Amino acid sequence: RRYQKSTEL
Amino acid sequence: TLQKLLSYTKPDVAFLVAASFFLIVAALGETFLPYYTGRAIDSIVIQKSMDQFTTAVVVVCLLAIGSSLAAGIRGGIFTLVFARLNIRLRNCLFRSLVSQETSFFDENRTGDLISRLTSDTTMVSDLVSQNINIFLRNTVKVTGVVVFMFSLSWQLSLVTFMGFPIIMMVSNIYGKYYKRLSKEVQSALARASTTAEETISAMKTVRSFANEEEEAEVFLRKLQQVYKLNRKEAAAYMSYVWGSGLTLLVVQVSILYYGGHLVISGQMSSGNLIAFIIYEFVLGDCMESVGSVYSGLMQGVGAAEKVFEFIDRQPTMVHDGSLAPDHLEGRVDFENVTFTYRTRPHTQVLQNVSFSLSPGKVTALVGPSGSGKSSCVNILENFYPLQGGRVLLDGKPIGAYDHKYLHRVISLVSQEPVLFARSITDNISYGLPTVPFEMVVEAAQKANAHGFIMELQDGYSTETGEKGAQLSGGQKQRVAMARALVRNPPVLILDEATSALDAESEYLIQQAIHGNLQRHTVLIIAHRLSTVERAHLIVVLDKGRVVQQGTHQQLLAQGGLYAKLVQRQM
Amino acid sequence: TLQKLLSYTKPDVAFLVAASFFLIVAALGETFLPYYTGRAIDSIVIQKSMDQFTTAVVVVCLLAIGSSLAAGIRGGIFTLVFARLNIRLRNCLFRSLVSQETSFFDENRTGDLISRLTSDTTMVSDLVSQNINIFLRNTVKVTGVVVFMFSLSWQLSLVTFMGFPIIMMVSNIYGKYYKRLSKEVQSALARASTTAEETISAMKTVRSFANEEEEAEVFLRKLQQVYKLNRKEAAAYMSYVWGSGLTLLVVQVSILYYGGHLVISGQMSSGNLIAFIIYEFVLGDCMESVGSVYSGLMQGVGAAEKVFEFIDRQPTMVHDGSLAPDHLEGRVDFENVTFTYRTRPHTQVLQNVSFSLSPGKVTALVGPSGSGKSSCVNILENFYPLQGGRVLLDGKPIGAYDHKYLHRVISLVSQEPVLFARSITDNISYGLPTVPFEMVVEAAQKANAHGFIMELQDGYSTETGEKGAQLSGGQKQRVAMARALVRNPPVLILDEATSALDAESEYLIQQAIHGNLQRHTVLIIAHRLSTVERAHLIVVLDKGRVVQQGTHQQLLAQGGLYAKLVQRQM
Ligand SMILES: CC(C)CCC[C@@H](C)[C@H]1CC[C@H]2[C@@H]3CC=C4C[C@@H](OC(=O)CCC(=O)O)CC[C@]4(C)[C@H]3CC[C@]12C
Ligand SMILES: CC(C)CCC[C@@H](C)[C@H]1CC[C@H]2[C@@H]3CC=C4C[C@@H](OC(=O)CCC(=O)O)CC[C@]4(C)[C@H]3CC[C@]12C
Ligand SMILES: CC(C)CCC[C@@H](C)[C@H]1CC[C@H]2[C@@H]3CC=C4C[C@@H](OC(=O)CCC(=O)O)CC[C@]4(C)[C@H]3CC[C@]12C
Repeated sequence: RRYQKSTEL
Repeated sequence: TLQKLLSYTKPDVAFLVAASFFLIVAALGETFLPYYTGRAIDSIVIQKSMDQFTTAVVVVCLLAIGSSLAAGIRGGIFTLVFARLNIRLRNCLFRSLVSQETSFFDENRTGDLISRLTSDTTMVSDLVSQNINIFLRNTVKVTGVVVFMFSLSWQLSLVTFMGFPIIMMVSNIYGKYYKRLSKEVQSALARASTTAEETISAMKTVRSFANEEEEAEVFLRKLQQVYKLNRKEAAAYMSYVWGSGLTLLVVQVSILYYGGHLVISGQMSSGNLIAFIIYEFVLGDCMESVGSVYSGLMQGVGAAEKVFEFIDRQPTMVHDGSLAPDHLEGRVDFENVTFTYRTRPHTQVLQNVSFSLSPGKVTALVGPSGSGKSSCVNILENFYPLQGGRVLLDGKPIGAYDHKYLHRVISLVSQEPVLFARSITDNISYGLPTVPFEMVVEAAQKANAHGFIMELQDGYSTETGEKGAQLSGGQKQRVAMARALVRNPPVLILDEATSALDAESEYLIQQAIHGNLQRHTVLIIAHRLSTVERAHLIVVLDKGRVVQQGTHQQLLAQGGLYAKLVQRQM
Repeated sequence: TLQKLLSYTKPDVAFLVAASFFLIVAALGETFLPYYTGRAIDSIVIQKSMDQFTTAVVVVCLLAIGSSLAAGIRGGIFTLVFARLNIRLRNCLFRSLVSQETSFFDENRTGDLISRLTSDTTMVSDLVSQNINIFLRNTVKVTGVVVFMFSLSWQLSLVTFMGFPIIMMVSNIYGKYYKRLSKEVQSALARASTTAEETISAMKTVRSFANEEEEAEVFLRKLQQVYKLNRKEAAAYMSYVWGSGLTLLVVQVSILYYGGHLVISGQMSSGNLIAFIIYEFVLGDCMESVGSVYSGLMQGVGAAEKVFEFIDRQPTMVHDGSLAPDHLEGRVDFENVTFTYRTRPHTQVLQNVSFSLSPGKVTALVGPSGSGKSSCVNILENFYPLQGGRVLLDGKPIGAYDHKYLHRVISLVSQEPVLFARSITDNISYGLPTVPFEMVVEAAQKANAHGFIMELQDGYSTETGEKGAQLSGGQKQRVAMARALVRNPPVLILDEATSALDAESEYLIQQAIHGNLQRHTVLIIAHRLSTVERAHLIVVLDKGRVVQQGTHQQLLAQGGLYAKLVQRQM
């Protein structure tokens, strides 16, 4: 289970 | 409010509207893709002809190419406006921030301020650039999807829309249960660690009594309590994932069964069902995405308001006074002044003090080391307003002259003279620009710092590397006193610390030239009484009340709290 | 070195093997079921009959139910093992930490150890609880799915294996370019911000020179230099997303078109292509997951090798001492002992000093008032070894006594006494088993503390709340020496701090009546020289060297540094 999503724009 | 945030994007609206336009285009492309995809699939299963040529090419070209290009240029100009927002906002905050009274700096901590600056600028720039962006993206996407659901099958859309909220409700219920229990676990572990930290903190006192293994024992007891707590939330996670899995299973299979009934009963073509379930999966994706990012957005907007409270805080006193004569006589006078700190108005650190300053002589003043001693230094630099009295220069108070001209005419040295991460030739005239090399080296030779200037690895124009950690006390003393003298002010103020590592050399220098030959009323606040023997006019006060004035032989004519201190300190 | 981590997972093998088994069966269900989903669609294209739904449900029920069941079991078991391993590591590390010598805590920090006792232990539990889990899950899943797609159609398998490396290569190289650019932007941002940080951190001087406008100028100059580069960064990001979307597009549509041609070629049923595209889909999901986890896994294993830096670390001081008589007399002596700190052996604080202490009498000592003569108290409390000479007790060296018995016999007070977040009677009856409460009452009488404790919120059973920040230091020293008196120590250590701002009658009663009227051989250090009157054996030192002894009446003759310091008090 991941905590937070990746960074994207 | 957020109207300030509204106003701080006004020169950016062209990029904003172009961004939103291209965003909406990429949205329409991404939502138009799957229905044509399903038409192509219903071709490839039912009518295995060369309409698949046509449907495949219209699937790829306009849809995929336009969506990709729109998304790309969208993200690009969003990064542009991110950069521009961060620049303008950081510049305006810092421009506003330095223009405040010193009391603001005494009240607030410093590292808090820079953390506020950097972190919150990046936070609000991320807020405008990323979160709002993808939020609008996903909302217009999901509205397009539900539009296609009401167009395709009102039956199927009604089924999935009575389904999905049940999933959302039970998942939220059991997830809140789960998260609450894990937070309790975290709290208990934090409690036990706080106990252990309090033990290890002053632990030599514990070693005085040899209690250590008992601290291990009570630590183990707390951890056993943690263990017995933890088993329950383990079972909770078990039940939560059980329920979520079984629910998604049963709703999905009901979808597939009823859709099969509809398609074999001859209601809609198969590709409609294909596109339908495709749209269900993309809907679930977008819903999970927005539910993820909403909380981060809320954190950002909560973080946003910490900036604007200081963006436009009104300073108290402005440097409205403006006067700059060509020269002066250097006549300074005190007049029944009763300053107190604004931060704690109970006390009285000053009370009704009056004395003039002789043009040319060296005025001296030493306190009893407990009362007001380092306060007139704050008066003479306009760093505060004053409660009683009024201090004038040449008849005119400090609110008459120009502020920059005031700093031009009077220098200042502290006791802990901080420097900057710059070169020496930089740091020698930190204030004054347009300086020549020869005046600087001449003053440095007058400073008697010139010795340890030249012997360095780069000598004159070396740099204060590793944040200036390559000097010592007397070094930076001589440096700062040079930094005073390079302006050549008509009035100097000198008060140094208690260490005074100069082995009587600099004092011989000033009482050789810079105490007599330099016609400046150089007021001296002195510690360690190393100069009270050699002065021109000496006073001493406690909190406003003077007990002795005159030359130091009048101080010898009445040694009351004068001779008692100097006989004490050898 | 990683076998150390094995060396603590050892008592957990049963939970481990059960977890691995259930993980395995969950993964097997997950990698099976979409092939049979394709079989169901193979029925929906051809054998649309009673055999369809039978096969469909008997697949999906068993498959999805077993999957979610095993996944739940696996999650619960890994939750349990996370809790157990975290507990064991925390207990063992904190236990081994406290038995280290005092010089460790002298050299090492404090908050670093608190980080090492909470955060990285949490991290190393997260390693074996999460990262190994999802890594093993996804690798066995990707092996299973690549086996299936290699089994179905080696042609389209070769297509995928010619395609995916191209995507991965171009994405990696363009993302590397991108990330290098963005990190350049961030580093330039920090480099620009630290200048303004330096200004705002010590702004008194620049306000004393009024150059803040120039600071804003050079600031925005730096920031303009930044955003010029940020333009290029954003353009590169645009090219990245363009290329990624375009390439994934063209490879996907090539797969689909070749699959359609091969379906009409007739050797491949539709369900084969169905399985191929779905399985390709999860593969991409699994590749995403492993690419996400690997970096955090490396982070965790990096953080892991800090707890074993100390959890097996040898103590430097033996504690074999065992002497514990029923009672003792207390002629503590010295033998020309010398001492320096273990940090720097050249910095000496003690050189060749000896003196006895007569039991049952009051004996004070003040050295040169510059040396940290509390080092003598430190060598009393056996906090360090000694270099030269020896220190004994009643003929026996202080080591050979039992450690707990030693700390039971001789008490101590510090200068700033500290306390815990326990009740005051617990804070008093601290290092000793549940001695009755009336002795605490007697101490509060003898400490003269029985009064002011009645003016608390409860009295005796009250607790020093608010993290212990509600009492003045005078009563802190009072309750501290009260903590000594309940031990009934035969020999005592007392050193009043510099303030001594209490009622001060307790000090003369300490010199005369409190302990001086009983069998309490007390050693005294003091700053307030009101104690130099009431004394028996005054010894004075300098830099760890004895100069005088005897009564202060003899020191009236040898007033050198004595009478010099008597008048230095006034
Ligand atoms: C079980 C969860 C909480 C953890 C397992 C790992 C998960 C990160 C994900 C990865 C992909 C997910 C799967 C994506 C595919 C779907 C198919 C779905 O099958 C249903 O019949 C829907 C119709 C169909 O897909 O045919 C059941 C859930 C499942 C296996 C999902 C279950 C959870 C999975 C395995
Ligand atoms: C986080 C996002 C990426 C979702 C993660 C899971 C997906 C990677 C997987 C899991 C289940 C998959 C879906 C299972 C159902 C199928 C139906 C399938 O329709 C059939 O292929 C039509 C027949 C044909 O194409 O000829 C299209 C792909 C799709 C949506 C799959 C697309 C990829 C999905 C969503
Ligand atoms: C709107 C974008 C900029 C951000 C939204 C999140 C994206 C990272 C994800 C979410 C859903 C994804 C899409 C889901 C549908 C697929 C269809 C897929 O079609 C494939 O080419 C095979 C089918 C075909 O040949 O058309 C192409 C990628 C795409 C658009 C995915 C591209 C990446 C998307 C948009």
